[PDB]
Amino acid sequence: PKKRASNGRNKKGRGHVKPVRCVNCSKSIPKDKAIKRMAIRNIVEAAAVRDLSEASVYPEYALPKTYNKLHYCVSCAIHARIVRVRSREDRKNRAPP
Amino acid sequence: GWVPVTKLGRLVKAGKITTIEEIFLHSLPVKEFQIIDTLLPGLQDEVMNIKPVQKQTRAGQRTRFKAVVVVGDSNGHVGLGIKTAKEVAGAIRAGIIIAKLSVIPIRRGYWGTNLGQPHSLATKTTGKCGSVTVRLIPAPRGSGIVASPAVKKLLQLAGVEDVYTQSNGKTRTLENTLKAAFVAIGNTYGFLTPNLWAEQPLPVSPLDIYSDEASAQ
Amino acid sequence: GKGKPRGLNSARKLRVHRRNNRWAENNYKKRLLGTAFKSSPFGGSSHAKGIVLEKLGIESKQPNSAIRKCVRVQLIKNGKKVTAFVPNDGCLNFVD
Amino acid sequence: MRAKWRKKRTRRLKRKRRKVRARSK
Amino acid sequence: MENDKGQLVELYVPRKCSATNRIIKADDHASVQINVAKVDEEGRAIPGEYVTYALSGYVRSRGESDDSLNRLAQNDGLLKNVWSYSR
Amino acid sequence: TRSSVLADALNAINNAEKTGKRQVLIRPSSKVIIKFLQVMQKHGYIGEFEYIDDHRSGKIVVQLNGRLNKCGVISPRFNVKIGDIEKWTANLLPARQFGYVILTTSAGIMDHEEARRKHVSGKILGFVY
Amino acid sequence: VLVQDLLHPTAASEARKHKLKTLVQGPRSYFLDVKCPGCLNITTVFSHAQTAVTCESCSTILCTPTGGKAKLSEGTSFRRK
Amino acid sequence: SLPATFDLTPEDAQLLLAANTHLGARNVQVHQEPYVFNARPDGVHVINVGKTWEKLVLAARIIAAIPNPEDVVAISSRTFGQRAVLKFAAHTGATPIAGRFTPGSFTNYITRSFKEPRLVIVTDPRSDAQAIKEASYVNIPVIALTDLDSPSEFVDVAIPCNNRGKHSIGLIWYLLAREVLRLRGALVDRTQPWSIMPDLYFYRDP
Amino acid sequence: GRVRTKTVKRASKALIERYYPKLTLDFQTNKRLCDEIATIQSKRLRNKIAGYTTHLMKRIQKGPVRGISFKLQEEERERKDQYVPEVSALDLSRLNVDNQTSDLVKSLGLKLPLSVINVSA
RNA sequence: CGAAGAUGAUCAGAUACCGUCGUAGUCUUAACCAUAAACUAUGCCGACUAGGGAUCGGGUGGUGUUUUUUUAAUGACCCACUCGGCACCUUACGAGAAAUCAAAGUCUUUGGGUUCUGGGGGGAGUAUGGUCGCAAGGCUGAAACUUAAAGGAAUUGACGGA
Ligand SMILES: [Mg+2]
Ligand SMILES: [Mg+2]
Ligand SMILES: [Mg+2]
Ligand SMILES: [Mg+2]
Ligand SMILES: [Mg+2]
Ligand SMILES: [Mg+2]
Ligand SMILES: [Mg+2]
Ligand SMILES: [Mg+2]
Ligand SMILES: [Mg+2]
Ligand SMILES: [Mg+2]
Ligand SMILES: [Mg+2]
Ligand SMILES: [Mg+2]
Ligand SMILES: [Mg+2]
Ligand SMILES: [Mg+2]
Ligand SMILES: [Zn+2]
Repeated sequence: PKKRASNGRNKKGRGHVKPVRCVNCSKSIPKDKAIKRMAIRNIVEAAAVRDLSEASVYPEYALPKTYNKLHYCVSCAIHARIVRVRSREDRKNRAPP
Repeated sequence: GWVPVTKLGRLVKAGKITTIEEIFLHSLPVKEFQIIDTLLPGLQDEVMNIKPVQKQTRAGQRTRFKAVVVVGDSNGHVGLGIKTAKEVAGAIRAGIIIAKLSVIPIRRGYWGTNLGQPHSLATKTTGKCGSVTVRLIPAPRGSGIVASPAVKKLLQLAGVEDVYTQSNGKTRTLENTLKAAFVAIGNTYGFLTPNLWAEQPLPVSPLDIYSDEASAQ
Repeated sequence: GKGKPRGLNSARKLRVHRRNNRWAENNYKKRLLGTAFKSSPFGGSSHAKGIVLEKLGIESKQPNSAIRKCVRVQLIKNGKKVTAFVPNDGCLNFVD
Repeated sequence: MRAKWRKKRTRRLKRKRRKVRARSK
Repeated sequence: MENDKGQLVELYVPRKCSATNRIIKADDHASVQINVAKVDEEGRAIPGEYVTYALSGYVRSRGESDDSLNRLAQNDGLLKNVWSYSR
Repeated sequence: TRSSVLADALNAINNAEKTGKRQVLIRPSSKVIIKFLQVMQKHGYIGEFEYIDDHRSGKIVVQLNGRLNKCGVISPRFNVKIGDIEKWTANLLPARQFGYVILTTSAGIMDHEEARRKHVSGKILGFVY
Repeated sequence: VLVQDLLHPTAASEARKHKLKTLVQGPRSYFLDVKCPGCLNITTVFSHAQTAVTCESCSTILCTPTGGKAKLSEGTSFRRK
Repeated sequence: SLPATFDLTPEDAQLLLAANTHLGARNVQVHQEPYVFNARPDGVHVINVGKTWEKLVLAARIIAAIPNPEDVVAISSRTFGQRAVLKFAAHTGATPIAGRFTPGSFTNYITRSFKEPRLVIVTDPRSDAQAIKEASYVNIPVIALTDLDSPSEFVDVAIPCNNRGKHSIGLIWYLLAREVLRLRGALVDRTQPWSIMPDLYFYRDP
Repeated sequence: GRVRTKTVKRASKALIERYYPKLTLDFQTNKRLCDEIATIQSKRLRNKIAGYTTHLMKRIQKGPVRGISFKLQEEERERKDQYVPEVSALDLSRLNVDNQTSDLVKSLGLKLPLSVINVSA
């Protein structure tokens, strides 16, 4: 039977979206389905902020950032514990948490 | 006597209500079967069906017995009760209790000419439970109850003499068939015929009238 | 509006549609194609006489374990060969 | 069989059936 | 209903809903009957005397019973300026 | 598109009589609708109704009291002999004592009891009970 | 609301409707006596006027057509009907 | 019906307008639109307090028609009305239920908290939704205190009031208790005020 | 792990529900009077019941205990709950009424002190 | 990048998954094919029935913000409507076998108009005939024979390299 009403994706008025490729296993998956996360990371790490500050010309420089939009297939997001299979009533919830 | 809870019960065992049509008219919930046992003493019970329902377990099947009981007198009242229990005698006894609590009136009528003592129903009525649909059609005199034997016993215990029955869906589902027929004979006062168009002065409830013969203090 | 046409002049469409859909039943198909007179070794008949060719022992379907004691028979009116069960205890001793 | 490969095996059988008839025709 | 020889045979005319005129039947346990006290001179409540309405479980479940009771009470004079016909 | 306006009228009447409203607005108000509503009104199933005269086809507002169970259209308008009125009354009416099968007849739009008294017959329009 | 008066609704509830969804349908547009500041002669101009309407004195535009009501040319004086 | 002394007084107007019972919600449902009077800017609608007072007097007429008063149950699960239901309980007959309702109190006769009322007054139809839903089983009419966004299902007498304010809830319960006492011999005159103050129906911190 | 079962707890609640003007904050006399006012079948069970009763009494000393409802608690509630503010609130400090609020006042036609102050929106 | 194919691993085997290459293909011109879980597994047209909020396009009204600087265009934004759209949320008046559904409602109280499809599971989308296509194939399409279930939804349990 029909598990979901927005079947597994987000397509109301297209027919066809476009495919993206998953960033972990290269699977083709439509962009509205895919699973989309943002990776906003600091350029180094948490520990070496003091090391990179103590090794710095230009004191208090910027600590630049990496911004990567990651696209997952359903299998790879489940296996990497990004989405984590929910109960039947609690899979209707659509909030970020 | 039980010297009960339930204000309506404290009216009924005190004798302030001596007629089940007062409860029917004021739509009072009957939560004690002794009210029905006093206001309708000549009520006959009949066991339609005892069947086993089963639950799968870690090791074994737990079986319980579902009893379907029709209670009623042939003067316009039946109830229907479905009870599941570990033993069939307990299922039948508590089914008698629940069927007594579910007693409703039926509007009997004429197929049509109003020469006395109504034999039939007043209206085509329908009832649905599950996939089963039961339709009762008024029938002329001496037609009998033209129905399958479970529905025939329910209408005989309701005091219909003269009815046609159509059915649809799986009528071998006996509890759904009897529940659809019970809904159908509950709809008989549900229908508003033109002889009930006259607007009546809305009588005061016995719980408001004998309010101190209720409310034990 | 329930799929079928309702109008007063739509009896042609209603009857042609019923004639087309009537073919999906087993009995109407079998009666109208004349299956009993082309197939069906008892060629429309209720009974048929035949000559015993052989006594067979058919092993019954599972979960039943028995030998069923049938005969192979060539039909006299038709020439078709059929297999016929010999019903009762014994009675294959009675055939020949 | 998956019904796709049942259909595919049917196509392989159909080509052989219409080649063995074009043999005689 | 009545037979030919007089003899009203009903067993029992059901109450009808004061907002909708549907029959209020026995299994309908969401229906209510609201008694309003009749008020004499100098604002007592007259124990025994009511303006009675009956509302069915249909309108009470639909949420229309409050506006229905507003209209019924304003028609019988209990309320003065709560209900407007032109909504 | 629209093909019967009596169907829309009676459907709107039924859908508000189910929900317990006391007034329907009916568009677009033919005189067949008016003469159906007049039979319903003289048998008591509906109250006052009022024809709003816009200059196109009219609207109606109908007062619904509480009394109507179902009003329907029998589409198509079948030809009804005078002997097979009783089949339509047995099939559409819930009891033999009340309910009306509305026929359109050259004698007029009328219920089946009136048509039986006048010994006329015609095409069937609908029913009311 | 389960009881309402469909024959006489409020003027607010009929101004709050579409021009076709009123009890009797009719236009919400109007006409304008428009006087350009050159002469005193007055041109009647539609509300939704679809056309660069010219006067005789101010013979360029009185109104500018838009997707709804026309835009009058910023110096013209308008009176309704 | 009501002769002359049941109309709104300037003293009661000062009470309601001071305690802000006229300040409704920002979203109005269709069944509480008639109690709206000319929505104030910055969102908040204004409740018709004359209509509030008229429904309150009608509700008190319903309360002073049940013969025994101890089966006129007052409900408040919200902490603002919990003082006020006990005060209404003390002043009228009025069996109170403050705090938890315990489902199975109108059905389920073998509970200790089993009551058979004839009328149930609730403070919020959102928070006291269980008591309303269970009064829907045993034929009990509901007087509710309602805002413009409170639900109206199985609510028979909506008294419109600002449910978001403790002064509004306590004052509405106060006027209800006062008028039920005016419609008996406890509060023998319609005009001289009640020496039991409005302010002991108001929930207190800390 | 010293969590006490419902046979101890229910017995202690049913002892404080009716013998409050009795048993006090001392285990030794509580242990002694459990022998009279109850039939506890063993000394260890009596000691657990008496100690939990004493633990509950030391809690009724400082505030009340939910689920404990005896008839010396009700007057202790009612005397505290009879309080009314002496400032006599819902009076007039000097009645701030907004614009549509004053239109409501005028449409009623009642005498109200006013201060029409517009709503910043 | 990669049906096929080489090639390296794995494995009992591995003619697979993994790795390295790699022809057809992927792109395009000129033609063919005409099928997809071509799905919203939900024909099209019409009317009615219950509440809300968001959003997209158009329009209407604020003597509303953004140019607060003397009686401060427009665009952009805000508020309130309105029509049209993609949808969503709540409820169940209703419907359903249920899952669910504002349509899958207004159905035994069965008729608004109309087209197409289905009649237990297989055999079988097979055989044959015709027709289209260069072909692959498409469209139309049985029967003999066989079978007592196949299936749908939900429940409890048990199991899972969840
Ligand atoms: Mg699945
Ligand atoms: Mg697609
Ligand atoms: Mg026709
Ligand atoms: Mg090679
Ligand atoms: Mg296809
Ligand atoms: Mg799909
Ligand atoms: Mg398809
Ligand atoms: Mg189409
Ligand atoms: Mg604008
Ligand atoms: Mg139905
Ligand atoms: Mg069949
Ligand atoms: Mg088949
Ligand atoms: Mg072929
Ligand atoms: Mg399944
Ligand atoms: Zn000019």
